[PDB]
Amino acid sequence: ETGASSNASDKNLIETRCVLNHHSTQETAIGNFFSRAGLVSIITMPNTDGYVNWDIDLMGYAQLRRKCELFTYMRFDAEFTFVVAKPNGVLVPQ
Amino acid sequence: DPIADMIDSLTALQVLPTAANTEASSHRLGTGVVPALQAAETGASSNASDKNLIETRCVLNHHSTQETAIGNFFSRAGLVSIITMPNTDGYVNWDIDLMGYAQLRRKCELFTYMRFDAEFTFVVAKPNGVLVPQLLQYMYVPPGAPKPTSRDSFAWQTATNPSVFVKMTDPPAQVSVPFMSPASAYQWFYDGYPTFGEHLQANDLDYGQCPNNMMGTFSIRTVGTEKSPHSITLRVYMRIKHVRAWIPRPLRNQPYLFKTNPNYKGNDIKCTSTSRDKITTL
Amino acid sequence: LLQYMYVPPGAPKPTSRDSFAWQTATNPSVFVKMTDPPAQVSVPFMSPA
Amino acid sequence: HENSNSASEGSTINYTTINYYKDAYAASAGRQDMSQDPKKFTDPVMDVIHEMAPPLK
Amino acid sequence: HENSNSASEGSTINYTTINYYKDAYAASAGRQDMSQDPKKFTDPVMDVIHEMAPPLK
Amino acid sequence: SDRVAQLTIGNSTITTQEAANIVIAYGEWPEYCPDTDATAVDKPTRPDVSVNRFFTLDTKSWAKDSKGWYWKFPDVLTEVGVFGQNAQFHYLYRSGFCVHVQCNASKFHQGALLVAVLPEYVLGTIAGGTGNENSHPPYATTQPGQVGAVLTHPYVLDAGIPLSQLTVCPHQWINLRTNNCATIIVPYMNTVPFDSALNHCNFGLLVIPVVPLDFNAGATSEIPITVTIAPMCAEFAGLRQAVKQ
Amino acid sequence: GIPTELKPGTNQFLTTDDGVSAPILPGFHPTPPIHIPGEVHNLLEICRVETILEVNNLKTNETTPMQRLCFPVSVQSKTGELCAAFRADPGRDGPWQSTILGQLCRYYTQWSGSLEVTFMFAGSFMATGKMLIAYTPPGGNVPADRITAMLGTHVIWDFGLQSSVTLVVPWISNTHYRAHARAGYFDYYTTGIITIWYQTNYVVPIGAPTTAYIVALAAAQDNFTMKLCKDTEDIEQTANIQ
Amino acid sequence: GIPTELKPGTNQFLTTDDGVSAPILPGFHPTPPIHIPGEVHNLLEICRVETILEVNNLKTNETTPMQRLCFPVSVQSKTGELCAAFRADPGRDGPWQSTILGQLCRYYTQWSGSLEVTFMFAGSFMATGKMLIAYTPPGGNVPADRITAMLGTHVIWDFGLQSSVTLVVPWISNTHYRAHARAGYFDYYTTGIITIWYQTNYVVPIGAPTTAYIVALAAAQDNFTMKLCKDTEDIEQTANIQ
Amino acid sequence: GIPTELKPGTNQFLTTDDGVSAPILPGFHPTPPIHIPGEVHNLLEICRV
Amino acid sequence: ITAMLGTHVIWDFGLQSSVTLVVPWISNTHYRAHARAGYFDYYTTGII
Ligand SMILES: CCCCCCCCCCCCC/C=C/[C@H](O)[C@H](N)CO
Ligand SMILES: CCCCCCCCCCCCC/C=C/[C@H](O)[C@H](N)CO
Repeated sequence: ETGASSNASDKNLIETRCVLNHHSTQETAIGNFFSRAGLVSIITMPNTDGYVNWDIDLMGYAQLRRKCELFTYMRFDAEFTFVVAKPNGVLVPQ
Repeated sequence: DPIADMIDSLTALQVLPTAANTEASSHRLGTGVVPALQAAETGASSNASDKNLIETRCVLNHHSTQETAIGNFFSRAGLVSIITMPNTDGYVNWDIDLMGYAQLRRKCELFTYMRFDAEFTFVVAKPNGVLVPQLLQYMYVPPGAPKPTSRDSFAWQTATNPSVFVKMTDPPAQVSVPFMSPASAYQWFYDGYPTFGEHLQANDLDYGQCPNNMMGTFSIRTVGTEKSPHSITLRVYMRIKHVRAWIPRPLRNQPYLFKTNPNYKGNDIKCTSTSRDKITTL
Repeated sequence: LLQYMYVPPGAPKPTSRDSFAWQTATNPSVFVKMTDPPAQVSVPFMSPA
Repeated sequence: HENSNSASEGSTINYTTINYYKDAYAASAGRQDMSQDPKKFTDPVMDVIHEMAPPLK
Repeated sequence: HENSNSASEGSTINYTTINYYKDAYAASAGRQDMSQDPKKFTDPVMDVIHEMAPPLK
Repeated sequence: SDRVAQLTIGNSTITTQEAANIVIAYGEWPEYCPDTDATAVDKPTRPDVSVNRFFTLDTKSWAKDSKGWYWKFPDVLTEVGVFGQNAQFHYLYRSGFCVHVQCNASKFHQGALLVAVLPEYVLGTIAGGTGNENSHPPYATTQPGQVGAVLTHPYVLDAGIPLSQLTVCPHQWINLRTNNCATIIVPYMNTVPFDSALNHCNFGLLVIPVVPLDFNAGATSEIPITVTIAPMCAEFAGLRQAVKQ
Repeated sequence: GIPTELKPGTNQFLTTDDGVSAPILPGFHPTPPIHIPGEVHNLLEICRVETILEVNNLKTNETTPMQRLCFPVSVQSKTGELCAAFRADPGRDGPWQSTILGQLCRYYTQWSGSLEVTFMFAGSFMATGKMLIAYTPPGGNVPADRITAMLGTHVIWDFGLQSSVTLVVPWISNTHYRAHARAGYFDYYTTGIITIWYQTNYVVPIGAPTTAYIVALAAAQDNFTMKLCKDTEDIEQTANIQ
Repeated sequence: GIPTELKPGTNQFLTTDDGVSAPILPGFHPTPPIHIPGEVHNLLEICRVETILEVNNLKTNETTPMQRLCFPVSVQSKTGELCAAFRADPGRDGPWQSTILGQLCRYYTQWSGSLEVTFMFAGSFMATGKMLIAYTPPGGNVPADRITAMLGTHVIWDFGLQSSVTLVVPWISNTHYRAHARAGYFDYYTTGIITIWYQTNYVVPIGAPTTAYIVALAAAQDNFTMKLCKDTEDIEQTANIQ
Repeated sequence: GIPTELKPGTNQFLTTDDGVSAPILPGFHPTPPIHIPGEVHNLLEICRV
Repeated sequence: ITAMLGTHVIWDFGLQSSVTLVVPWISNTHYRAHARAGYFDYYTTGII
């Protein structure tokens, strides 16, 4: 009821041995959790006059949206990659 | 202390960059000293040398032992997979099992345990070897992650899964893969069952299957929403780097039949040697 | 796409286009395209003498 | 400075390695260590056998 | 010398960064800092609770 | 005078007067798990006398056309003594072994046995003969208990690997003109510090007659082979109710 | 210029590759940061926070899902009955899905370390009782009776002025890390079974209700780690958002 | 940017090339290594281990292949007969194929160094005898009689309490390394012929059997090396695995 | 990565160009040289005969 | 297989024609009276 988590450990509940463990905590740091490129937009030019104006809203795909909404506030730099092809995946000189 | 009974390796390493020199020796006549007579029942190999059996000269040889080190023996890319997209909806989910091609399988099964980093190369073309401008995506799906069900599945958003986008007219893609077993090494031989329970005859497939070697699913697709008219053929090659190996084994003398068991054709047992007619005539 | 393989004396040589010897698990091999630049490799002195 | 995450931390030799990334498993293989202990496969017996003595006297 | 314009000036570790431009936000991510303060989410109480004492006496 | 030997551990003693050396497998003695290699946090139990003692199994009969026998470890001892009770009440186990194989005959008999230890001895089948069936060995074959099983194709060791290079493993010979026993001390070999005793077998012991048994009519034709084994540094952890398999 | 050669891996886009890309705004400077409370640096700070375990995850509870957060305890006629039973696997489907530890485990492939389950009694002041909360290592199913279940790791909980108890689930495994348990070959990675039994009865006087409820909370210990970050399987997207 | 030029060898994939490739998992750390017995660092540690030589590799032995591991010795009527004869080529087809040295030689092109063959007598205690084991350098075929064969390197073996003898095959070659011998031009690289003869008879009393067997074991010496690692010719794959 | 520009002379094969190419055999060591009489280092030694 | 669970010795025939089985003092009391059929089977030593 105090709002605090439990502070009981292994050594106070059972009889333990000595374990010297070297398991790293590097991968669960939030820099490693977020530095992965995920899809934020799919833009198509079938919009038949050869241009699209897309209003930037990156909350349209559920996988990166659920990762970012674990927190309330976030401050970061970004890196955007533009993978372009035909609707069937073929590439042309254009 | 009132209770008195509660008070309470053989060999080492050495750097040998070259093979051993030969010393000069002369004749020897006498009793008691017999270096040529051995005892193979002790389990030890023979310790007799050149200089104790014949008269030798001095040879200073500089033959290097670098190429037979297991780092040089294993750091060669060999084929582990061939994946085809004729599987007619534009994607393949391939369960990662690298024991499907006999040349790299026999090299790795010389040892029982192995711990290494890998390097994977993806050589992609058409089934006749021609290349077209075509965009592809390779995704690694770890065990527990959702695998794609179609070409336009949500799992291709790859927000946390590692993914490579590549073209067919590009050079082949290369990635580095770490050691990712939950144990301390990969084992090619696991004598036992993974789970508890009764072991009936209908569940005999479970014998020999180690989940510490199961690494997940490798998925490929053509990127666009619409169907591609090109057939795909992907060949995967693996180099083994930063390797450690334990417990050498007999090398296999029978042809492989299946990917997960040491089963052999029992009607044609191959002899390890080439036969001849008489023991006295070569 | 082409593949060049060096087969040392004693090694199995390929008998067809889909032979098992093209798995090149220990033999040195080069994969190259025809529209690429020409391939270059370095070869040591490999005589028994 | 790198993450020290390589499959083998030994038998790669002092230095003699090349890397361009922050992960140590991305590095090249380098030249191998030439250490070897053959006597734990050839003479793994409790009482040592001398070469010139009769081995079962 | 760079423009000091990066989203985070902390938790990127000493050095361990690569850049080829005059803007600091163009740099790579580097290896992360392994600092953590778990006790402001687990024990955020005014009077501290010892492990062995009864927590509501 | 190193042909005589005495092995005393626990409340048991083996004496032999016609012996070779003792083989210590890979040059390593069995040990308890150190704190740097351990991962489980609960304190393990070490009974130290009631489990570290010599255990004698059933006895085979060497005939003139015997193929060979194998045993699986520690499957041979999971129903025997206080070791078999600690292996059922606990989830994790770790120990080394001292294997001793006995076979005596007269000075007018001849024959040679190869006694080898092969870790992770995974068995195969004949795949239906023609090679088309994906057959698997039954549970009585992969874990035969303290009785053991017979090899069907000893030339390929029932696994597709030849007998002729089984001596790359820790081994001894029992040559009937030279010695009557073989002794191998095996450490704990696994990719994990502890493992299950009912689900996993660390190594297999193989006893194969390479030179067949021969004698003239009138001599003793009942030549038996006995296996006696001892755990060395047995540890147990993960205590829960008894599970037999 | 300088002689160079291009290697395999040229012109590929690896989504987890960390490099330097060209900036779009020269001379730009961001808004200065102010101090905001509650900064997170590592996901293991969130994993140590206790969140509610859904032990009462029944098929009859799906239309009234607020009842899945508490399970009942009542006056018994026979002795030694079990109240509840669930697996200790945090990444498996079941009661651990409702925790923030069991949700952040789904973003990783392997885990290691000790766990903790806290049970909080929400009955009257006038109610008394004793419970036996046991943790069984792998090897069997749910124990049949109380005398089988107490052979493993257990704690005896007495109701009183301290309304909570902690059952620590210690790391007892063969491997250093555990993948997520699943039906099939991946039952090799199972953790075990947590059961709760009646040590004595739930005793109550006249005028106080004969049924109370227990809330179970779960977190991780300070030796807990995760590795091999991957995609989760809880969110999906079949239809287009907006 | 920096002026560069691309050279030949660009965009090739050489399978034996050693370089740096991009990692897929940032911040990943492996499982820590534990101590496992029996670590190998060099393949020459395995080549010094004695394994069984299949001297009795007859065409009549192919359906009972356990008889290929031992060859007989019996009571003779005439003197000076030969018991067996085989080549000393470890990489050639024949008796050396069944050894782990003759199997690891097949992964390399050239070899150098001295060899050793150990013969172990598996008869009765009451059996006596003397054998002559000779090694002949190249130049001829199998010697016709015993007085021709003893002109080379030989050892006279007396049966007794030590049941084994070692014939060392010394490195006597023109080149520093030998390629594997073969019918054709590659008979330039032949090593020679090992023959075993009766020095005296196999003598036996009444009541002990008149035929015994010898097991031959073979390994390499400490001046043994191999070079030019290549594909082996022992395994094949015509049909698809699984 | 590092900003670069490709110059003329790219993807050409000049037969007299001296450069570094990729080796095919890692860890290979040649046969040691012995002393042979009559070594030539320069073609002007032959021209004086 | 039941009898070897106690104190035992394995005896090999050879040039030494004798072996010794030591029967160690394993008792509850410090002294033993002589065993007999009845109440005095409390003082029994065991079976060889
Ligand atoms: C040629 C360069 C084109 C790339 C321009 C990209 C600039 C846009 C970067 C915005 C960074 C994220 C800002 C917030 C995104 C989300 O949509 C909002 N939170 C909406 O809720
Ligand atoms: C985009 C990157 C895709 C590449 C992902 C590759 C990860 C898989 C690496 C596994 C390393 C070998 C693990 C064991 C392989 C064998 O199949 C097992 N031993 C089966 O017996």
